[PDB]
Amino acid sequence: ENSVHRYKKEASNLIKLATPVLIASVAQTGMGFVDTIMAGGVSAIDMAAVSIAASIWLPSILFGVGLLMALVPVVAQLNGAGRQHKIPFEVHQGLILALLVSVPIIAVLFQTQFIIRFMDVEEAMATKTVGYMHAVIFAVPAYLLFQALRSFTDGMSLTKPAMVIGFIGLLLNIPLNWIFVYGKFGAPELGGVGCGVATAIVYWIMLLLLLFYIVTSKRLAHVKVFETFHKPQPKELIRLFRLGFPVAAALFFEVTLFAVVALLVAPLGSTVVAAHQVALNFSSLVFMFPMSIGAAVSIRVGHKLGEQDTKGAAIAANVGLMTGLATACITALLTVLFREQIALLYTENQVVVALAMQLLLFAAIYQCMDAVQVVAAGSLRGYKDMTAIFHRTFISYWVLGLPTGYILGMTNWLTEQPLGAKGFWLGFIIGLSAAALMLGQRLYWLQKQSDDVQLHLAAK
Repeated sequence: ENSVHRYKKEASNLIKLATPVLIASVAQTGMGFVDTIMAGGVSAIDMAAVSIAASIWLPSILFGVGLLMALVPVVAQLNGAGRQHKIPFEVHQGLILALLVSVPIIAVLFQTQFIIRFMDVEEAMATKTVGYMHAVIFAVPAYLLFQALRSFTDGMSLTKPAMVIGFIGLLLNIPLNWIFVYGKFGAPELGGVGCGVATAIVYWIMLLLLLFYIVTSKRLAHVKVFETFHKPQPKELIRLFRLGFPVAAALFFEVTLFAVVALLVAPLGSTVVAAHQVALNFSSLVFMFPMSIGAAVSIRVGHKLGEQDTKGAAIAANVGLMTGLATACITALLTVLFREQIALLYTENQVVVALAMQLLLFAAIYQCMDAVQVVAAGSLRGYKDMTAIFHRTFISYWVLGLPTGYILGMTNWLTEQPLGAKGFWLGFIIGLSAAALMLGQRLYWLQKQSDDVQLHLAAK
């Protein structure tokens, strides 16, 4: 029984969802930069790439309130072999909320696009291009919900829909991007105009894999048909909301606070690209890894809490912890070596490269640290209202860290640093550090008793 059934199930359930996600994510980010920067980027005399870039900084704040949704349908708990039914209706509500969110974000979108921050050349271009092509990017969230119930949740948890709309995703982007971003043959449109349509069509498929792999269930069913409005259950959408708040806010509000410190301390030189290229680009992908484990557990631990009301805590949690480590430990190590060329991330000169290389290292440490903080936090706790209180613990990791790790690279700006830039980068590590440990202190909390239903009497 000790671990025999853990490493066993852990093994399965873990990598199970993992591979689908880890790969799937590769799609999102993948198809993302690929058809986007490459095409409408290294095509429109570079004034195309970064264009859509900052542009996307925005479709970033969005994905924010996007996990709002996400956690909502990690509620694939109302399937711990339990109330297998009613879940169809829960969703319908989550999705309705999907719209209720997209629009509040149409706001953000349409208006900032219609005003931007400054003015150079991207403006009209990547701006409204994405403007409406991103009214389209509101149709995604909707999908994102599908994803939530199926892809992500998947009845109980069958995330094949990863590689589905995934491989297909990036794939159909390109041909559809060729033509629209360029390829006339129908209507040739500026580069960033095709990234825009890159996604418009992205949801063509998105909607497809959605309706199809879901209402179709080439395996399960016990699906949807005839849905309705709601205010009370939407007060449960206010449970979805009083969850999506602690998720959307949390992780992505932090996205801003990430850009904050970052930029706040971007006034150091070319060391921008140093730390920027370094940390961001790479570690953004490295994190993609622990993120993958995160949800894997989060749902393995939600379905496991929902069925036998067993110690998924044991399984899902501590495996996640165990493994996430293993990998962020694997990639932390796999990074010390592969720094250099990796460093040669952006195809440029030395530039940081060496110092980039210095940063690369700070990263490994972030990799691993981040990992625990990730799986641990967002998942295990991601399985219920702890999303709320753990968020607290989350933003606590931010103030302590950044304001201090920042003031720690800034301790160079005080005590000292054999490079303060890289330095406070590490200061950030003191962030992920406190966080990871902060959530480890939100450990089961008393472990779990009939208090789990306290999470099902607060989640219903």
